[PDB]
Amino acid sequence: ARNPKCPRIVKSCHSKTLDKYGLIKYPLTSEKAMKKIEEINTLVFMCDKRANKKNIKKSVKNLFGIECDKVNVLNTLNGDKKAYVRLSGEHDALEVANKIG
RNA sequence: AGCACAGUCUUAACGAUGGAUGUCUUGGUUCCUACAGCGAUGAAGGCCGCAGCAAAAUGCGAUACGCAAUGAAAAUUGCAGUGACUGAAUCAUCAGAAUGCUGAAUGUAAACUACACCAAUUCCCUGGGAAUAGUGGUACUCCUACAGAAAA
Ligand SMILES: [Mg+2]
Ligand SMILES: [Mg+2]
Ligand SMILES: [Mg+2]
Ligand SMILES: [Mg+2]
Ligand SMILES: [Mg+2]
Ligand SMILES: [Mg+2]
Ligand SMILES: [Mg+2]
Ligand SMILES: [Mg+2]
Ligand SMILES: [Mg+2]
Repeated sequence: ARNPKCPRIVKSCHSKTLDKYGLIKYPLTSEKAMKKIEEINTLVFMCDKRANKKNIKKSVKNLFGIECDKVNVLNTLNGDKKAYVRLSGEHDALEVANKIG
């Protein structure tokens, strides 16, 4: 195995990878997204292209205290991802929507 | 209220169409003078992004029409905003910090954001306390050391 006298390259700056901010941008408030809130218990978010399904689940949980059981994804033509997030039964989508806007 | 035949051709006066002429020039062209390469510490070129409202060109790189520092030094604007009674609003300089995916492109591939193996990795206080599937390495040829094994 390698036993260098010293590493070739050493970084010392703050991390450059995407964290929870920059991985979720903002909720989408179109007239199709407002309908999902009441009769489907679903919220819609716009996300960075490089996000996974698991990434979005974790980031939404850490940002808004949201428990979810299903995420669906689609890449749009403006360079963004759209996420349809089903909220678990204990959560009511209306109160979560009111808590943030 | 009345009087000129119509067409065709000629000449004056006033207009239409068109963009010559004259004047202008932050642009070309030639000559003279000085200096001179960049790259595995990742170049030239290509793609993708960045502004409160933002298409092109110009400028920048997840700190993204700009940060820090140094010299000047009150304004900058379409609206909204931001600034002193001078590290602040703006201009210049530019040495610190930062610098996406690629490309000789170098783990294996490529009208794929496809697939491997090895080491888990990165922070904060001063041995604790946290976070994260995230980070780095692995082409070919060659030189100097070294390591053991093999033949003789
Ligand atoms: Mg699909
Ligand atoms: Mg006649
Ligand atoms: Mg040379
Ligand atoms: Mg590029
Ligand atoms: Mg000072
Ligand atoms: Mg100053
Ligand atoms: Mg490769
Ligand atoms: Mg194929
Ligand atoms: Mg060869």
